[PDB]
Amino acid sequence: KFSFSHFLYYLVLIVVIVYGLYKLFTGHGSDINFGKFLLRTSPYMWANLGIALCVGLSVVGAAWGIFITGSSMIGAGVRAPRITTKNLISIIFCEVVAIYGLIIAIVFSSKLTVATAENMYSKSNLYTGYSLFWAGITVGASNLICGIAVGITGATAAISDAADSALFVKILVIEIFGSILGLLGLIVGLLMAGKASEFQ
Amino acid sequence: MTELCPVYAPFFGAIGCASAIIFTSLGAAYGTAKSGVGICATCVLRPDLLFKNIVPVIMAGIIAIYGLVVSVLVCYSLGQKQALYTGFIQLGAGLSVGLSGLAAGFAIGIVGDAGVRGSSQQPRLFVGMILILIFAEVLGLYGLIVALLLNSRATQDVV
Amino acid sequence: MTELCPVYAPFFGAIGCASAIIFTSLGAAYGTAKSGVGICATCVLRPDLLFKNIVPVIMAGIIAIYGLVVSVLVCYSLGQKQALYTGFIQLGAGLSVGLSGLAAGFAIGIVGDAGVRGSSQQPRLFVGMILILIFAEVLGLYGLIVALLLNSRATQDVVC
Amino acid sequence: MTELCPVYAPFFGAIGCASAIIFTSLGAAYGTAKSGVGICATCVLRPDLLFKNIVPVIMAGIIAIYGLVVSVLVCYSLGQKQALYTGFIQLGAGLSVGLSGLAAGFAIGIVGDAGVRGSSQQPRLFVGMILILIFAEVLGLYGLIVALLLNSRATQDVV
Amino acid sequence: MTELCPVYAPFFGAIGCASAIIFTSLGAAYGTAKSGVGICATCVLRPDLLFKNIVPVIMAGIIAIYGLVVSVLVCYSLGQKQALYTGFIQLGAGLSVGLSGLAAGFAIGIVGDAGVRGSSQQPRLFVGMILILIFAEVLGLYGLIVALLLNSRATQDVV
Amino acid sequence: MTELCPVYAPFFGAIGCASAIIFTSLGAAYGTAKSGVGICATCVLRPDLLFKNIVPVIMAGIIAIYGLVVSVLVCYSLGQKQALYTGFIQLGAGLSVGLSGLAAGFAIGIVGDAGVRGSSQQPRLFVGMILILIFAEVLGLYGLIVALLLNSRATQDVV
Amino acid sequence: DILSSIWTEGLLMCLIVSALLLFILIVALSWISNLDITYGALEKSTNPIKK
Amino acid sequence: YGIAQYREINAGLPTIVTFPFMFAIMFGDMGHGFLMTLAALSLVLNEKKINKMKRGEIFDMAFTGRYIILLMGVFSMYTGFLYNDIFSKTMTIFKSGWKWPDHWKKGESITATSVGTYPIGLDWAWHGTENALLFSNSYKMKLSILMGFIHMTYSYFFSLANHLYFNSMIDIIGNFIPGLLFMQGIFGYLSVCIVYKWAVDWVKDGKPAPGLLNMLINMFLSPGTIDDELYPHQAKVQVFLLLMALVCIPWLLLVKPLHFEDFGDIMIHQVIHTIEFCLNCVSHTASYLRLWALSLAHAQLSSVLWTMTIQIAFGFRGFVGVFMTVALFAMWFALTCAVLVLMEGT
Amino acid sequence: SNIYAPLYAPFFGFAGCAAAMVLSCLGAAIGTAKSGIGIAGIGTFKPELIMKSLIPVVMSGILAIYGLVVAVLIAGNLSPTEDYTLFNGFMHLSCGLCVGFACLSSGYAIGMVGDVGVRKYMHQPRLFVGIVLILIFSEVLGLYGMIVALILNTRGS
Amino acid sequence: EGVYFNIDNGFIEGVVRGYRNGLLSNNQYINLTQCDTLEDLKLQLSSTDYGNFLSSVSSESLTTSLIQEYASSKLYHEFNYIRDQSSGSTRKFMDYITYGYMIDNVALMITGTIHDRDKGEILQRCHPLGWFDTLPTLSVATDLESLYETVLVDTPLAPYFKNCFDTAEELDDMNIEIIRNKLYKAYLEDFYNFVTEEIPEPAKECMQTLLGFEADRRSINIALNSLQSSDIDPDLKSDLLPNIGKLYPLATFHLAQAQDFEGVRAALANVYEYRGFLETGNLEDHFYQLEMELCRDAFTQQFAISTVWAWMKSKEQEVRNITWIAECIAQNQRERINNYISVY
Repeated sequence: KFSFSHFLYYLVLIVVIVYGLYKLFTGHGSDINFGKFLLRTSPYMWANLGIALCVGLSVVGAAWGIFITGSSMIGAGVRAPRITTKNLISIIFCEVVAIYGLIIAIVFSSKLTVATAENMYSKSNLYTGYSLFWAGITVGASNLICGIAVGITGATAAISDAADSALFVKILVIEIFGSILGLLGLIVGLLMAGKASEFQ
Repeated sequence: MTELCPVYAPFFGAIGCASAIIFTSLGAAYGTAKSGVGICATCVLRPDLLFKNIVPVIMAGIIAIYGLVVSVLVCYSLGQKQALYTGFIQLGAGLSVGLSGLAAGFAIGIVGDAGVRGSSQQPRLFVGMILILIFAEVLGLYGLIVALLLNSRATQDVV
Repeated sequence: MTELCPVYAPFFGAIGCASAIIFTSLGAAYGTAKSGVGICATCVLRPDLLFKNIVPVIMAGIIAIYGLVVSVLVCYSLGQKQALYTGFIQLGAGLSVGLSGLAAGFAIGIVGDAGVRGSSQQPRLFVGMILILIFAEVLGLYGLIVALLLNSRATQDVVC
Repeated sequence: MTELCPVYAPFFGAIGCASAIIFTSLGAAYGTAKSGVGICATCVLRPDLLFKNIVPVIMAGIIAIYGLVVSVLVCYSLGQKQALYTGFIQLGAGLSVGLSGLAAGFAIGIVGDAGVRGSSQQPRLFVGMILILIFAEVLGLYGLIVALLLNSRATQDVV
Repeated sequence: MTELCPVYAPFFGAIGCASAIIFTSLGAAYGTAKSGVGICATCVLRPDLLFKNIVPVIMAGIIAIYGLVVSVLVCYSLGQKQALYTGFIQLGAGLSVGLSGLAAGFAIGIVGDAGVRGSSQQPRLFVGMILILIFAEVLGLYGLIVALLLNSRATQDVV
Repeated sequence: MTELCPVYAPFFGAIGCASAIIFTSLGAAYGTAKSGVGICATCVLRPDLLFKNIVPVIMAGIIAIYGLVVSVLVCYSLGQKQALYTGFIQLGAGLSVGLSGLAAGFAIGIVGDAGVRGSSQQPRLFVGMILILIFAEVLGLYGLIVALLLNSRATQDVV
Repeated sequence: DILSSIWTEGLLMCLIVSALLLFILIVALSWISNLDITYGALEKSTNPIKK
Repeated sequence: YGIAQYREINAGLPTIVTFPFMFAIMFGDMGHGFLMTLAALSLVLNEKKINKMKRGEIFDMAFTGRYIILLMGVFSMYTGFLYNDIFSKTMTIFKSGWKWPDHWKKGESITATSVGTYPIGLDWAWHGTENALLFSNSYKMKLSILMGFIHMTYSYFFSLANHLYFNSMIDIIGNFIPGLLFMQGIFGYLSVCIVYKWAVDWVKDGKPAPGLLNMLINMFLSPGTIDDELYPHQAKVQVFLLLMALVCIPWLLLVKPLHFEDFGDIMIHQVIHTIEFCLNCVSHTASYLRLWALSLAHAQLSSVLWTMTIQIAFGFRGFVGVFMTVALFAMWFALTCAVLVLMEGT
Repeated sequence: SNIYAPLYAPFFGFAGCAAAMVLSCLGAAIGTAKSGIGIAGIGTFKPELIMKSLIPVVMSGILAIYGLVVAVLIAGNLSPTEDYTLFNGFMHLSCGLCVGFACLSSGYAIGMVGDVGVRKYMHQPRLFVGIVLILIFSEVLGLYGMIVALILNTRGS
Repeated sequence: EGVYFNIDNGFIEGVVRGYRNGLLSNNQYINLTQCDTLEDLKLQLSSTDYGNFLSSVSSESLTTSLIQEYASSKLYHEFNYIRDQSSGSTRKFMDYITYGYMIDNVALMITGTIHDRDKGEILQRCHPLGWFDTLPTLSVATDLESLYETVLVDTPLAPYFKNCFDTAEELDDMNIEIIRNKLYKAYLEDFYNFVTEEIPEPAKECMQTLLGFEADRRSINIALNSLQSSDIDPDLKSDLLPNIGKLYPLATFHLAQAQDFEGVRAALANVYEYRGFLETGNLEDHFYQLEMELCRDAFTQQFAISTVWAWMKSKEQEVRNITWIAECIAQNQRERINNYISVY
């Protein structure tokens, strides 16, 4: 075939649509409605799923960035070992993202509070789970992009400074851009934390 | 059922422990399958690398224990009376740390496989490689904070 | 039946019992292929290292028996109306041991296939390379022991 | 009707035997298909190994025997009066024998071809090629022992 | 509302009309993508032949409105109080015409992109080229004819 | 509230306007990616046609603004509460413009880059390159008109 | 208020993501199995002025 | 595009009169045609000196078409005036009588009826609900069909016009006659039935009526059945119209040997052209509706631009909103000329 | 509260905000990486023109700001325990959708076009007068989405 | 693509770039201008990437064969190392790269019919990369065309072996050349198709551009050689000239039909590219210059597997330039200097 994976992906999506449409034809378009289950979900769902991602994405992105940077540094090290003293500052960029990614977990845990099965669907706790889940998503994605971008920039610097290593300052302003993403992702989440409540 | 008494909280703890333990295993295995073979392709003709630069093996093996420690930490706390507020953190706590270990081991293995050849062609460079390795390991180590937070939330309070 | 003792509780037992064995079997087969290919590659050309390199097959057999040592162990710990909590624990234990055996199977074959050539070129490096072999065995034993601890918990804590 | 003896409990056995036999069948087919070319190469090289290279196909036959025995046994273990637990156990036992059989078939095809292709050169190899052959064939033994243990042990106590 | 004029029957008109427009639009775009690049070679080669080369893309354009016309035509047959029978027939007609036009665009573009080359050395070769090409948009015309019939049946028969 | 106007009836109105804009943006980005690289390729050598070859870029941005203008026009025609049928038609209309926009975006770039290649040295292609472009963009408004027509029809039959 | 309790068991809030875990496992399995071995690194031809 | 053989009727003259009007009816706007004809007039006036100075490579060719531009533009104004659209705007004071009750509630669907018709019709009064759009679009597609059949029938006129000039009426006439009947007996009948709407009304005098446009399958699947109450002798002559087209095929497919001599390979060369002409009939029949489509698209785009510019300018602000309207028109003129005429007409 | 004001209305707005940030910063990262590729390609050979050809790379955070302004327009716009006009959350999602992909399209296009253009710019400076056009022209394409986001959001709010 | 192309191969590109950085640049050719005696060239070749192995074993008199073999020895080492460390797809791509050289090598195999040249001598005369360990094909009778079957069943080149029994077998002096040209065309087409279907798009273009330049250059050169001796059939020319030019596949057929200098001149003028005739005293030097300038485009793309190919070609042509300077100094020709490639 053209590709088994895409073939199966195409084959799967049709059946759910057919089931939903026939279910509507039997008079159940709203009877089986997403909002019903959303009301039937739990804030612990959102809390426990939106917390692991918050730090997992940040750490994975930092790992990818450092993955790139080390393999870039080795190339320039052979020809010129003194590339190291100049270039170590760059990797700091890929590391620093992880701490800002993980710190959000602590404020989340502060918002975390044992909640009983009563009032277990209201905004007292459902709102907080929603908000922290969204913030975790944003910070994780921001840290992924930050890490990958800084990794590729570090690789570029590695391949460049091998010849005419004195050009580091001429390019670090570009890596400033890649660094900005961590702050951009952190500030919005922190602002959210200034508006959301805690679990109840 | 209600948070007071469910029928599936221990199920969730067990599956979360399984997730973490399997995650750490493959996180190690990737870095091993890279670095071990990469070095063995070199030290055969580079006998001066028998034990002087086998650090990546240990660096990767370090991550193999977080799954075990979390699994045993949850092992003491089991039964069908665990709370649901403390019945679902099991999945997230385990998976976050596990995938952190996966990524850290991936990054560790790439540079570990690079370093053996870098030193063979130029044995003065790993001074930076091990530094980057230790910089990478803290990435996986990070998740243990939330790991312990949720472990205390669950094991200490089950309802 | 009930929440702690449903009629379907032993479904988990019937699952976990068959889980680990096949994980281990496939990991083993993978290791055997990966190593034996290189071993028989070198046997003809180097008829001096052909049979002094067969520790990986023994380690593969060890990981093969990893699943068996728990299969019947949990089989005889299962009943027609077991507790669903015991099923919870045992399914996780079985899958975990299976996957650990799989990881060991992946690692061992590749490391042995590399080391066999590393030695056929430089026999001085034989002991040095085979020393690292045990890392995969330790990794396999990690999940093995933790899952055995959980199995002991299941067989000790019963809510039937 | 009652879960202690539903009509769809034997439905499990209706497919478990088929799966157990089919897995071994396909593993054997692949192994023989692979090894055919290698045996052809060694024989055309020198028609003195052809009669001396027949082990893998017979081993495939024994692999199929592993599924045959369990299928025949469960053929009489089926019945409309059989518990849903007795249904679960049917697949729980029939799956593993077949899966291990196909794994063994793959491994034996690989190694047997890789050896027979080289058999014509050094007869010294032939004393060692049976080694991994048996070491892999014991996989089917491991599978079958547990499969039949479960079969006999849980086919009773239907409840 | 009722099975004759429910709340979902208007959805057919809400969507069924937007089908042929898109299929014909994509068919024409693909036809252009194929044939138009052809001129880029012969123009530099021989700018002489610049007019005879453009016919196929304009044939694709002719097809491109077969769907728009039917869409606007049925645009009035729809409403919040129509019948689901009308929606069914309208959707069928729109799909038929649009996909037929897409197929025509496929065939015409994939032949014109090579006829451009063929006529380059032979300026009079287009005689048979047109003979072949006309069939594609003729097929599009048969694709659109039955839409008129069904819509006529869709503008007087309700419930 | 009104049975014919559920809570998500305004949801369909809101969502059926943020779609064509995205499709137009993606199509324009793809077209300009195809074009500008070749433009600067033919500009580095023979820095003469640079200003000349910028026609398709602006012309593609013209299509790009189609979705923006249509979306902003339709959004004003909405409100807090609107018919579920009105939502149906708004959703159905908010897509066709962008779909035809992508249809264009493909061919426009795929032919424009080749035209740029031909014209980089054959200046006679001034009548040539825009010849296919004009035909490409005429379809860029086919869905545009029906979007506003259905918006007007949506201004009536509200509940 | 919950979805069809017949087609979906009572514990329909819990039997969902198990397939997602297996999907992640298999996609990781493909990439780990994608790696090479470099046979030629340790077995290759030779000549007096060659590797 | 090509040439033709000796002493044959060339089609140079027909293009001059034909093409410009079909282009004109594409948009048919007084402003558009007016501006473009003004540009062409400036071109033809200044060419007394500009003919020698060079222009852009394509700009030179553009200069080379003043006659063509003026010829298309005159028809553009003609058809636009025929349609009363200054950017789809009406100025008609030719009120001829339509039911407009003086008492209307703001929002009530105040309808009308034909209480008097302007002989040209199509006046401002047709600017109302979408019923106007449906009426106009159906009328325009009918007109396109009519003009297309007229043009095709005219084109077939000259087919034999050369053979008489050659005295080659040996086998060609036997080809002209069958295809002549095949096209006429069908499409001319269609056209006469179409104008039958103007012939008789079934609601002014109570009678059963066919669909606004569909009376077709009654001929083909059903033998000699009208089933729509169009005209009595149709029930008898429908079968005739259907049937005299059958013998055309056997008549056409075998005529070469009679003119002895005979080859056997070119003998069958007839059939390809026979089927080609057969399919040409229907293909060109359906072709002409593009004109309808393009006219409609131009009308809609012009109307929407006019709305979203002029009505926005109608917003009340005179202190600095005067500058707002100034900028609005500054943009609108540039758009509605360049991006609304150039590519469209081209 | 009312069925028109359910217990998950802020869900829509906050999902839209999250999408806005993630997508805007994705586009920014892709664009800046693409620009850095060309910067690396051009550095070693002629390590002097890089200063005067920073036009693409400075566009890194522009799309990020595009997203952040829309986000802060409704960031924390809802109380920690409140239900509001659900259509308001619907449009909050809709504008986030409208703005979250034009930025990606622009970022990809500008990154790749500028990377190639600067890579080849080594030889001549004549394409300078033209390069900036396409970059600003994609920037205005992103402006389309960002402004329509505000236009819709203020409507019905 | 792009970053997705970098999931596990982040080091192969790094090592390839490190090797490429060792190529002699323009500031190194400044010494080539000062290089007018063998002593100066030796002193320079004790200070470069080719340093202290073109002179450690060789004497002051730098002979072409020793210098080139020493220079290419390390290139063989590096290529073999890369291929060993290359992924499976990249391993196959390197195998196809070496297939051109070993098509030339099997051409040498078959060509030997009047001298029965030793296998060792032949592999000495071609790249050792185009020699696995042996080839039991000379055991069969080595006629003009009597081993194509034996080599086809011995070497894996059944695809790259265009049938030589169809038109390349005439028991003629053309055989030892037409078989070479036809097999070269077949291998060029096979490699072109491979790079079209694999070797992703940046690397694709980085392949096809140089592949087409090389194929057209071979077409022109073999056409000249045919015109510089007994001519051939236009169909035979097409069999020799790579039918697909990969930059222009239409003017190659024009050259094939052309059997005169003016016909080939016309077929070359319409190419809208370099004009080999009318402006080249040593067409090979201009072709090499243009080829290296074109392969520099491979390095212009940071994300492409073409880096190794361009690097090997650049190193080989640089060794060619060093040998050319050495020899023109031997002949005391200072005018033939500056023929060295100046792109890197």
